[PDB]
Amino acid sequence: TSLVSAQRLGIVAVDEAIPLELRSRSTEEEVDAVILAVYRQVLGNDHLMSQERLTSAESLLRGREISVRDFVRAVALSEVYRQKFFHSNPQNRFIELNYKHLLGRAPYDQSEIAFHTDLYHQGGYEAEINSYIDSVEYTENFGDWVVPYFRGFATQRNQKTVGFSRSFQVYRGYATSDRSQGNGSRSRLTRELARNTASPVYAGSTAESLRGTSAGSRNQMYRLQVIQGAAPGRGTRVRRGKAEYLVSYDNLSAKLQQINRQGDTVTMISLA
Amino acid sequence: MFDVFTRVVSQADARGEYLSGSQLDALSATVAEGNKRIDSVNRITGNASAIVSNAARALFAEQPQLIQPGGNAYTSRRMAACLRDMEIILRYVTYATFTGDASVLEDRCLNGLRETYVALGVPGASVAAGVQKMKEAALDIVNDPNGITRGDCSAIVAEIAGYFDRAAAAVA
Amino acid sequence: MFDVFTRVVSQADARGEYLSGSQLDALSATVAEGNKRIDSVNRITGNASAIVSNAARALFAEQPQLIQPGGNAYTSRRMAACLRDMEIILRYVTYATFTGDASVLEDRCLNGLRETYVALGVPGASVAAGVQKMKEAALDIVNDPNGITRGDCSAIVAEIAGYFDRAAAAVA
Amino acid sequence: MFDVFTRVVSQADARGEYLSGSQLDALSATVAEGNKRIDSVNRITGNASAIVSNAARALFAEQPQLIQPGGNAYTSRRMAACLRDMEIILRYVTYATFTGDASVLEDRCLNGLRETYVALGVPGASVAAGVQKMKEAALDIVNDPNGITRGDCSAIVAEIAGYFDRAAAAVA
Amino acid sequence: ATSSRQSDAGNRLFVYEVIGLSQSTMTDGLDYPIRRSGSTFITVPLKRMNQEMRRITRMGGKIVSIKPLEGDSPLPHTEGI
Amino acid sequence: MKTPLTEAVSTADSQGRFLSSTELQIAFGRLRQANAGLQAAKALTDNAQSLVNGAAQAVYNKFPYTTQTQGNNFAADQRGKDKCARDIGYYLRIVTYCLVAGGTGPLDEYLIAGIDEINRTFDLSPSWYVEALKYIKANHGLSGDARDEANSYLDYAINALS
Amino acid sequence: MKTPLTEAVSTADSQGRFLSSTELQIAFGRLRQANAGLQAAKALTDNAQSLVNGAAQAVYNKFPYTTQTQGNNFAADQRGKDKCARDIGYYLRIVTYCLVAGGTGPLDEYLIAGIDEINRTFDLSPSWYVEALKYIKANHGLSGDARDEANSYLDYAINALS
Amino acid sequence: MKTPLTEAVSTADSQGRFLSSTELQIAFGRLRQANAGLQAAKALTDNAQSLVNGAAQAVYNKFPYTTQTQGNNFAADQRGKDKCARDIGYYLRIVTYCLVAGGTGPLDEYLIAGIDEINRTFDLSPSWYVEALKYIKANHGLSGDARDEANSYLDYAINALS
Amino acid sequence: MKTPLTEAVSTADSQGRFLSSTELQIAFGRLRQANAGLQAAKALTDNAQSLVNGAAQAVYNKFPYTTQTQGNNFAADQRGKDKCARDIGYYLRIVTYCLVAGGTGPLDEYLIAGIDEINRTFDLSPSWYVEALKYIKANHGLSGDARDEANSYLDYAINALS
Ligand SMILES: *[C@H](C)[C@H]1/C(=C/c2[nH]c(/C=C3N=C(/C=C4\NC(=O)C(CC)=C4C)C(C)=C\3CCC(=O)O)c(CCC(=O)O)c2C)NC(=O)[C@@H]1C
Ligand SMILES: *[C@H](C)[C@H]1/C(=C/c2[nH]c(/C=C3N=C(/C=C4\NC(=O)C(CC)=C4C)C(C)=C\3CCC(=O)O)c(CCC(=O)O)c2C)NC(=O)[C@@H]1C
Ligand SMILES: *[C@H](C)[C@H]1/C(=C/c2[nH]c(/C=C3N=C(/C=C4\NC(=O)C(CC)=C4C)C(C)=C\3CCC(=O)O)c(CCC(=O)O)c2C)NC(=O)[C@@H]1C
Ligand SMILES: *[C@H](C)[C@H]1/C(=C/c2[nH]c(/C=C3N=C(/C=C4\NC(=O)C(CC)=C4C)C(C)=C\3CCC(=O)O)c(CCC(=O)O)c2C)NC(=O)[C@@H]1C
Ligand SMILES: *[C@H](C)[C@H]1/C(=C/c2[nH]c(/C=C3N=C(/C=C4\NC(=O)C(CC)=C4C)C(C)=C\3CCC(=O)O)c(CCC(=O)O)c2C)NC(=O)[C@@H]1C
Ligand SMILES: CCC1=C(C)/C(=C/C2=NC(=C\c3[nH]c(/C=C4\NC(=O)[C@H](C)[C@H]4CC)c(C)c3CCC(=O)O)/C(CCC(=O)O)=C2C)NC1=O
Ligand SMILES: CCC1=C(C)/C(=C/C2=NC(=C\c3[nH]c(/C=C4\NC(=O)[C@H](C)[C@H]4CC)c(C)c3CCC(=O)O)/C(CCC(=O)O)=C2C)NC1=O
Ligand SMILES: CCC1=C(C)/C(=C/C2=NC(=C\c3[nH]c(/C=C4\NC(=O)[C@H](C)[C@H]4CC)c(C)c3CCC(=O)O)/C(CCC(=O)O)=C2C)NC1=O
Ligand SMILES: CCC1=C(C)/C(=C/C2=NC(=C\c3[nH]c(/C=C4\NC(=O)[C@H](C)[C@H]4CC)c(C)c3CCC(=O)O)/C(CCC(=O)O)=C2C)NC1=O
Ligand SMILES: CCC1=C(C)/C(=C/C2=NC(=C\c3[nH]c(/C=C4\NC(=O)[C@H](C)[C@H]4CC)c(C)c3CCC(=O)O)/C(CCC(=O)O)=C2C)NC1=O
Repeated sequence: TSLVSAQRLGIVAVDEAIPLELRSRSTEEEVDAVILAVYRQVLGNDHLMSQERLTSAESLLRGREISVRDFVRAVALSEVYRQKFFHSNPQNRFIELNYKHLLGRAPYDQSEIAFHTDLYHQGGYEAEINSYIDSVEYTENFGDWVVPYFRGFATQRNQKTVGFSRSFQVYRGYATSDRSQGNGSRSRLTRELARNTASPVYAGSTAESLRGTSAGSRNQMYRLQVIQGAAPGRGTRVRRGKAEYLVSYDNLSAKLQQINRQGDTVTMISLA
Repeated sequence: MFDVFTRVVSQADARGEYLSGSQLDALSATVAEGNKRIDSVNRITGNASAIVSNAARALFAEQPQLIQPGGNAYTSRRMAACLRDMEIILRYVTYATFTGDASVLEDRCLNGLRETYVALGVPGASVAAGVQKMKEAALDIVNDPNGITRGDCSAIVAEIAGYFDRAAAAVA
Repeated sequence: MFDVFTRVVSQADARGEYLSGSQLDALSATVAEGNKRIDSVNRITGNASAIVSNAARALFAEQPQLIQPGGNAYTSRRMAACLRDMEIILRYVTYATFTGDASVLEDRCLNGLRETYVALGVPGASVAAGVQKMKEAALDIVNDPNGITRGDCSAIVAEIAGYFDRAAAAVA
Repeated sequence: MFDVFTRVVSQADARGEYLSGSQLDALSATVAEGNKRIDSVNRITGNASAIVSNAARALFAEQPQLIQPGGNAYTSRRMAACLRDMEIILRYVTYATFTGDASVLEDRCLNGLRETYVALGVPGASVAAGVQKMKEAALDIVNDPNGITRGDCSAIVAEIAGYFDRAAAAVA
Repeated sequence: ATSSRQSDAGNRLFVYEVIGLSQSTMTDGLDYPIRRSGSTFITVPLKRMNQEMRRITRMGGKIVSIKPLEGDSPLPHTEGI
Repeated sequence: MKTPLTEAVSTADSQGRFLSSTELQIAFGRLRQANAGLQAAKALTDNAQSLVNGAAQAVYNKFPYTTQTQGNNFAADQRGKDKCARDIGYYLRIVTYCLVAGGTGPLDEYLIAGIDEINRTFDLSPSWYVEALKYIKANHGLSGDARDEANSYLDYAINALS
Repeated sequence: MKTPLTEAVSTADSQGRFLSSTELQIAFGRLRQANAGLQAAKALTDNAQSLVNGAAQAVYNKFPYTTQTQGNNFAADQRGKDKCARDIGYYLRIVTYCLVAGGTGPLDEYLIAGIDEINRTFDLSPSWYVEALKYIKANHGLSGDARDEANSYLDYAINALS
Repeated sequence: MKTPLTEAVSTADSQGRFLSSTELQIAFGRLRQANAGLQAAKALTDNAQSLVNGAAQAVYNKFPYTTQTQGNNFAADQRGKDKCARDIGYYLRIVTYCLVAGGTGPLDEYLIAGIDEINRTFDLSPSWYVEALKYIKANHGLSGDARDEANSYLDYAINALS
Repeated sequence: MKTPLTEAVSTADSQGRFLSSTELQIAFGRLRQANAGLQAAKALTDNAQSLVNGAAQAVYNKFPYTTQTQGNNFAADQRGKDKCARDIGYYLRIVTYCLVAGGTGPLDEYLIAGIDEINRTFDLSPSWYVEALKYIKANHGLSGDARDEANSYLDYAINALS
């Protein structure tokens, strides 16, 4: 995207990112840069120690025996990827992680998730990982020699418009990763991917709201995406099923009590 | 995604019985309207670039703040993306006209377009105005009786207009 | 992921203290019951398809609303999804029995499964009823006295029932 | 790939009969050799870094033209790759010792290593000499008299020496 | 799309030699420039052979020779050195 | 769910271009097939109960062990017979949906995908459904374009099961 | 290239499946459009030299600066007019090729893909070719089924250049 | 070819590290179970012909329709009975291979992978092979650690076919 | 953390399949090793303070320059000796955790991964910790399977540091 949009959305560095291509007869610096870019993007900007750095497939690239795609496949098929993204994660989260790392994309629809879940159940993790690298989208986007990169913030030929809004729910920032505490993360897309809708983006400076004199003692606002239903008491007429609440710190516990007493479910709470 | 046949197939399979005779007669009427539908798709496809260029010219004529330095349509990248957005919206309107169902238009183009345009800074009212201008351009080239055999075409024109206000209501 | 040993290791390392004698003795008792644990894992693995098919037959016998067109388990694709969900839940219950800790079953299978079933429209109550009847069948085949040496097995049966109960409770 | 069991399994399936009595007796003989095999694997794994370092040191002592400014093992990068290659050869010989069949050693490490070394300009004779030095260190640490219960362990030592001999023959 | 996968024998490696990789409406989809069209050597396992053949075929590449390796390692490729 | 209009729009979106005369030709073929498809779906709708009962009876005639041997997967009792009649009604109903739609997309989304673990899990032999679909071949009474369009969907489910 | 038969086979290969009745409907639409496309291509072949000369004259009338201003990209000399007639001959021949094929495949393979580098590198204004294709739209002489197929390709290259 | 030694080496190769004591314990379990696997394979080799003939007779008893109904997939003739005996011999031989190996790797590489295409293309009901494996599970006569290993491969092929 | 049970579950989960006899043998070897490993961890827990103090003293004997030469990374003052005793206590505690878990997973996920950056950044020589682990190999006082499993963990951290 352009400068004014990406400055608000915090995706400036993704837009000024050049796809690294390992040309033939490349210098050791170029092979090292390709290996580092693969470890940053395929392993999701994790702090990768040298004890799990996969020296064999690194030498196979240095050797030019495998292509960049092979290296990406080798990295995604390794136990570093299994420990970081597969074993402690649920299937929805793991499929989203595969899309973000291997294809540089958010998933578009629920039948893609169903296809990848069915392929996992029919052929194992290795088969599932291969699905992404040996896809038409990977070959077209990166092919054999280009390091994969995030393409969800740009206009793609076969892409869904909801993919751009879901890319912010998948890509949290430049100085972020896909590791959580205990290495078990829940998916942020299961509410919308199953229902074929979108959420507001609210990424970085987009999430902010005007405070004024309404912010309370702490000059900060809290942003609540809540799915609202009809109250059993029917005291107040509910006008929309999905509702936005901007509430202060001094009323945040009270507002959570209000939403919980109304039976409404909280889907998102952020700063504003 | 669905078309006019697979949509009725979808809720017939959801309620789990065969299609009624009224549904088959309605689909036969859709098949009868199909030649007019293909004519409408052909003419909007044939004048798509003229529609996009004229609608962009008019939209940035009565909204001069968008092309103005600092505006959303200012800079070659943002203007190229805006003309591309108009072309894609027209493309998915032709897709939904072709299928007879707005499943492709809602599911792959209009889903998340309001949230995308809020995130980017794209004014949805201006895009809705451009989509409206594309609606009168497409309905004037569809309802042009020159170079085509005459007939009643109010149903396909109403369907194209419904897809166009569907596109206009999904950005603002 | 964690098993019965590495959960103890992680809990000790968070405090940074060596293992006590009684906690090592509890691990030794776990090692002594490990043979019975492997036997129960082997029995549920060898009767996995029978357990899944019989519990599916019972579940769709008592709940015809999943059978009728429009039901979540209607359509070969969705019924295959229900069957793989049953084999998946049985597989992760056997993994949790094998490890001695429910870390793989909670983190890998049941994490976000309730909101997934809510968002897809999967009735989690019916899946929980299927999990309960898989529990009843699997505890029948584990507690079968034929073809095995005699012994008290109430601890590993209670552990398997706990994994099945936390599988049914994390779904509905 | 194959181990001591699945190689006989694959040969018996390719000939299409059951395993004979002599094949099961030889497999039982390797089962009796298994504890010796696990001890050999454990010792080689426990002293692998010392084996690689001492063999590389003696290799560069005997052939100083390798680490000379302009030699193949000159420049941290290439020397580090040479130490890495020593680790890969020793690791796959340890794998072949563990399985009881060398199929992992050729099919994952030795197939095409000679053509790779003559493509890179790597002198395969020096690599074979380093593999010989690793072999000598490995059979001195496996056949160490003290620190383990005594036994006639000549068969596993001869099999390890055969693995190192085919590792040296596949680079020279 | 194969029964070879989830098998040790499906890790048998081969080398495809393909020629004639050029831009075409089938190649118009690609987002990256292709730099060589003379003789491209790709190492492919047995399980992945169906995918590779279709991919090479879809782009219009012509397969000239497929060399077996009798190994899981891509070491006898020796083309990029 | 594939259909001439739907995959025409899907592939035109795959190259990301407007609907050229290729897709218009696809829609013209859909229009010339669709009247015969709707007539075939109507005829199968009126004859559906007799066709399903006759197909179930033909399966019971060629496979009498289904009506004799005890088992959950067999039609020896009334429960298995209602399950078999419901299955044949499903096969005929998604065949009529394919005649309405103009492609094998309803078979793909509703019937073909996952039917192999359906048959493996519940011990159902696919040859029973093959014989039922061949009865629907032999006794639907259509002629002309409606017969050949219906027989495409029948034989597609035949080739998936066998 | 973009042709209903080749796109149908490419789609069925993309799902890796046999040709269902959907592809048969695609070929039915190709067959019913193909005779009209062939007679349209025959009429354009028979009127090709007159149409090319008239389109060149229409461009020289609407854009007279290409006739008097000196330059390699202009038609000031006989060489520039020969290149302009050759360009319009290529345009008309590819339009006949698209009429024969039944899709914009010849336009994509031969003309549409890469024409932007032609117009930028050799300083050719695309509006000249757009007005030439408007002349071909105005005076090809076809009627009904034939002209709507030919105007699809003429508008396809007009919308690509603009 | 999954096997404790082969998965130990494949996994440690996937991390690319030397064989820690985890792999040594994998080998210790393999070596303690390997003896019982070897006499289980020896006993099944000794009883192979009787087990294959009894399993074929048990399949023909539970499924008599294979013996009177004609067809390629059925065992009405001597060719079908020879094919069924060869199939059951293949199943028992690969179970002995799994007993020798110590895992379901021989079953995975030789029998389990692609068996759905066998049972679908050649119209072979997998319940026949399931009941053959149940006869081998009921009349092999092993005990102790040998029977627990041998039944585990028999139910695994049963679980794969059902 | 890697462990025979966790790696068995991880391999079966990545294969998407139930626990066959291979993983059961892996657990059998874990059960064979586990009592000796737990008793070895108990003995090292009982002798931990003597082993840590003796290892710090042995490092001060073989590397005396850490005791006289001033610096943040050395043990010249009481703070450096306390940090060295803390480091050796960490090494022995993670060794006891490896003996409890029955694999090098506590060493990998607690100590081995990233230790080169700690040694390079804080200017700690890995030879000091190697000599401390050699002292622990010298005087842990275990016998049989207890000393074999412990010295594997001791050498695993030795090979990772050297
Ligand atoms: C050190 C003074 C404190 C500390 C740090 C600590 N950080 C992490 C993990 C991560 N840190 C980052 C940050 C970045 N990654 C980047 O690429 C960039 C440049 C844009 C930044 C700023 C990230 C992404 C991670 C997670 C991924 C990874 O580990 O690589 C940890 C690890 C936490 C864990 O449990 O795994 C730690 C410990 N911790 C402290 O106590 C100090 C106050
Ligand atoms: C002048 C040399 C000749 C000329 C020019 C002319 N230009 C336009 C229209 C547009 N020009 C631009 C260019 C830019 N917009 C940008 O944001 C930037 C970067 C800062 C550039 C370079 C754009 C976007 C338009 C269209 C949108 C708009 O109207 O602003 C026109 C009008 C075209 C129309 O159809 O309305 C004209 C006439 N015309 C000449 O004859 C000169 C020789
Ligand atoms: C009839 C030809 C023979 C027969 C049939 C029989 N079928 C079942 C059970 C099931 N059949 C299906 C099939 C479908 N479900 C679908 O949603 C669709 C697409 C719309 C199809 C084709 C399914 C899912 C089941 C199982 C779930 C259920 O019970 O509904 C049975 C019962 C098996 C059991 O164990 O309970 C039977 C008996 N049996 C015969 O003998 C005939 C020759
Ligand atoms: C059967 C008892 C019930 C039932 C099930 C049902 N489930 C789904 C869909 C999904 N189930 C999962 C769960 C998992 N897949 C995995 O791989 C793992 C870990 C290995 C888990 C925990 C997922 C992720 C999905 C979505 C992906 C997919 O669709 O396959 C459905 C499909 C619903 C739909 O049509 O979208 C169904 C029907 N349904 C019932 O009615 C029974 C109570
Ligand atoms: C000097 C400050 C201290 C010292 C040094 C010492 N170094 C080595 C051995 C090696 N040094 C290198 C370094 C390089 N090799 C390169 O190609 C390059 C880039 C051009 C560098 C920087 C290497 C590779 C070795 C080992 C191979 C070899 O012997 O050449 C030793 C010998 C170690 C041994 O075990 O044989 C020594 C002693 N030692 C000191 O005490 C000084 C304080
Ligand atoms: C599958 C397991 C595997 C193997 C077996 C392997 C071997 C291997 N060794 C290589 C290089 C190398 N190997 C050496 C080794 C040496 N030079 C000497 O003089 C000594 C005789 C010897 C060490 C004793 C050197 C110097 C290079 C670098 C060649 C160069 O870059 O010029 C390369 C080229 C890529 C790289 O530089 O890392 C490969 C692929 N890589 C793998 O992944
Ligand atoms: C599913 C099909 C599809 C749609 C619908 C789509 C929309 C879309 N429009 C975008 C941008 C944009 N769209 C516009 C459009 C306009 N600005 C204006 O002032 C006008 C009112 C208007 C034109 C009429 C602009 C200016 C941008 C760029 C914003 C920026 O980078 O700063 C972007 C951001 C990524 C990019 O720049 O490519 C997307 C994804 N993309 C798609 O793939
Ligand atoms: C591949 C390119 C191609 C196309 C697109 C095409 C369309 C097409 N449109 C038709 C009819 C028609 N088209 C229209 C359309 C209209 N009538 C009007 O006065 C309105 C201005 C307008 C609505 C936009 C009508 C009314 C008919 C006759 C009714 C019908 O056939 O459905 C016919 C029937 C044959 C004929 O009478 O001309 C065809 C074949 N044929 C081709 O070969
Ligand atoms: C690789 C396949 C394989 C397996 C799975 C296996 C399991 C196995 N289970 C055992 C014991 C046992 N298994 C049980 C289990 C039970 N007792 C009961 O009455 C309950 C019905 C049931 C709980 C499900 C008991 C009580 C023991 C003896 C106590 C013990 O050894 O832990 C033993 C000890 C040897 C013996 O006495 O038989 C083994 C080896 N051995 C193998 O080779
Ligand atoms: C998990 C780590 C671990 C390992 C690796 C292990 C190995 C191991 N090696 C053994 C025996 C043995 N190991 C050897 C080996 C040798 N004898 C020699 O003099 C040669 C120098 C050398 C060949 C390298 C012999 C001869 C035996 C006794 C015979 C046998 O048990 O097979 C035994 C039997 C118990 C004993 O007597 O010590 C075990 C358990 N136990 C463990 O807990």
